[PDB]
Amino acid sequence: DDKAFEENRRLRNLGSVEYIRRKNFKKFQKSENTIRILISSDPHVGYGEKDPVRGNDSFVSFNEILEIARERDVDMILLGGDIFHDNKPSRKALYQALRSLRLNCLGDKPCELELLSDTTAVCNINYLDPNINVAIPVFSIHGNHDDRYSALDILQVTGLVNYFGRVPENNIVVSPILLQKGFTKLALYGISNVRDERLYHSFRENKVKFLRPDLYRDEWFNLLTVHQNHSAHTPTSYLPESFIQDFYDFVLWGHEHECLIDGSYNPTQKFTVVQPGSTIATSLSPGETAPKHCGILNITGKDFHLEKIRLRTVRPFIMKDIILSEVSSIPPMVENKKEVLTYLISKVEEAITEANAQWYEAQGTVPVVENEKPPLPLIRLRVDYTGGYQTENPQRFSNRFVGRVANATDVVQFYLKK
Amino acid sequence: AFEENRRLRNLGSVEYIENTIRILISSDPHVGYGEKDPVRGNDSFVSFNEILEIARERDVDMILLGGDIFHDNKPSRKALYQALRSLRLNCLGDKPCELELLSAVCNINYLDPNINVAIPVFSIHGNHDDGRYSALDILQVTGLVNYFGRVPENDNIVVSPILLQKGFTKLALYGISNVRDERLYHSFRENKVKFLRPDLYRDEWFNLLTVHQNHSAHTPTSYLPESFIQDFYDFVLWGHEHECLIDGSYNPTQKFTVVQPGSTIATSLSPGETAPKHCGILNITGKDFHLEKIRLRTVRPFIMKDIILSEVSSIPPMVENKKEVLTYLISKVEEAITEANAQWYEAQGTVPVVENEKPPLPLIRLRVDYTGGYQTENPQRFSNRFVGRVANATDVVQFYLK
Ligand SMILES: [Mn+2]
Ligand SMILES: [Mn+2]
Ligand SMILES: [Mn+2]
Ligand SMILES: [Mn+2]
Repeated sequence: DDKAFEENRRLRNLGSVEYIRRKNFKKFQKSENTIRILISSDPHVGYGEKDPVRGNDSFVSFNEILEIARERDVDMILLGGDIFHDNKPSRKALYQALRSLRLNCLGDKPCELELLSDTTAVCNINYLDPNINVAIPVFSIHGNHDDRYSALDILQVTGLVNYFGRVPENNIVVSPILLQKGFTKLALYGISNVRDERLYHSFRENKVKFLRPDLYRDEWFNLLTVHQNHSAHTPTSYLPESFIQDFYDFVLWGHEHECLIDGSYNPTQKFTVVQPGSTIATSLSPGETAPKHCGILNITGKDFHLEKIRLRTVRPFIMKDIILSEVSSIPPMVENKKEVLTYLISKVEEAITEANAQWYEAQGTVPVVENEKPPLPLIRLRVDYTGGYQTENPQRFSNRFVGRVANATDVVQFYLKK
Repeated sequence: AFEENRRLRNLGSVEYIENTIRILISSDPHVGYGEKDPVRGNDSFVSFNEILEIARERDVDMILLGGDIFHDNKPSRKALYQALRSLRLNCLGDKPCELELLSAVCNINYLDPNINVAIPVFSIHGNHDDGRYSALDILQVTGLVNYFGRVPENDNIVVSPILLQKGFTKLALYGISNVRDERLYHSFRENKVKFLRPDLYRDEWFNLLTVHQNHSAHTPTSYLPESFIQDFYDFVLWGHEHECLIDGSYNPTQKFTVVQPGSTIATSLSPGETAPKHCGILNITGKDFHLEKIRLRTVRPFIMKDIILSEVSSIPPMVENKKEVLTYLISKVEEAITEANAQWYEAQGTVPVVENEKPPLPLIRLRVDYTGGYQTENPQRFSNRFVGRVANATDVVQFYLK
């Protein structure tokens, strides 16, 4: 294992790259060279649907992303998959998504993107359908949660989403969607989610083929969208950044929920990797705590600039790691229950006023009577009680904050280090 | 107390508040039904597509449906996909809708400046469609179907029309989506239904009511008596009932035509399902109306035959005759098939030759009176005999005693 990860770091450019042969480009009847793309991932529409506090988060936040896209006048929308939480989404979940897509993505706004090529008699690229007035085309790969008929196909068949980066085998051919706006040229690629190991082994077997545009060969901005583990504990259960062909200029990394919207430059492959994160916390994990963002990717020539946008509808999430053997006045190895609880309770209150502060920061507002109050926050304390410390039933502890936290059932987790 | 129903009349309350409209009518497509069936798995998608295809081909103004659009409350992803696909390929386009409305995501679809609706669909929900999101809501939100005639409470129903005009003719379209029959019945008995009629041109309106209810029952509270329906109606589209009675009937006391077009697919091996399926085109021109019946071509034929063994002359009675009844019944199944196949070629308007499409496996059912001395097989054993030849694996035969 330890050395298998080094085999991975050294190996690069796997599989094969081969080559292949205001303005309105939409066909609806009833600057100029900078492609504007809103990037997001993992909305998990439907997630927490049945929860009396959290039930509408997924729908409101998915709607936000499309709202921002329309408010900020972008040319298109690119998503890293996992649109829906459930493989067969509830009627409500499907409805809300379709509602948000219909109200935010259709209108008279000219689509300025010329489809040079995408490489059934349903119109495939939606804004090219003369019967549908598409303002802002949505493109998305499928995630592991979107796994014959996915709900993605349903979004596609209604004409509101462009499901792309289809993967039926595991010989994988990755051909681009070609878009021109002024002199700027976007070559767009996607690999929808494949079992991480099946994908790792396909690269090792050089069974991933990339098709590149022969025309304007060096003029294309190359964007790859993926839905894969970016790290793992097994060395074959994720996708090594170095495997990805270095002709790519930009990589949108879905599947990972943590918001690392700033991007990392891969100095070897010389491309930037953006992991925008989910639009909702799907577990009380450390990775979900980082404030959720979407982005606007502006592409001009083969240069790009990234604007991060703090999501305003996400429930604040604050998680604290506490090692009780690093806290006095907690006298260990004695009946210290009242002392442990007091500390932990004070930490919850602390986290809470942190969450409210974080929320108001996202809104650009202040706690005053004429402004909207923050929603109940998610709060989790992870507590290592090694060294001689008394605990409390976690639900009993959680009930000390009813009406004060969104998760009034598991605010606290007690564990021992291993 | 049935007699009481025939006596009662005009229940609930009425409150006031080219030149021919062409409507394709149908009902109970049950998209999704028999999905998992290796023979019949595609029937419901193919036939539901037929309905819209015809509409498009025959260039109607609109489509009207009487519920049970989907067989399952939560349709499979396949079912919803095919409905949406058919709806989008068949109802969208450059043809203007010449229907002026006189009544955002819950508005009339062809009015939406972002979707070009060539042929608008209107539909109520049936009991197979009925939480508070229905699959009808999904079709509505995509802008592909106009869900109407919603029933928010069963104990106080306000029925309001959609108002449409083409040239000089005015259509008042009413729907009552499915309610448990007993609930609906009572609501009529307590005057808990309220019918809203337009103040202006109150009598220029061709009044059309769409329903999804039992048209007959075994108890007198589990169906919707024709009499209760306000006599200001000129036409009633009768959904829910699967049997094709496309020619309709005239209620002389209420003065309205009832049309029960039937389902577009057979969901039981009931006698009612055997009648050949049609859709229709209602040609409204001012006050009168011309209904054109249209034979469906994608529906699997279904032939049912009733047999009394004691009346079968080639079988000897009160004897070990098992060999002789099977031979007869097997010839009866063979005879039904040939009737099925001819029925299918009639629909296509073709003959059986090698250049032409040949018929699908038909549904075949024999109900067999074996009273007197006669010898049966296990029904299942009998139906296994016809794997290559009939579409139904089960219930090919039913023996009963008089
Ligand atoms: Mn995810
Ligand atoms: Mn995932
Ligand atoms: Mn039905
Ligand atoms: Mn029904």
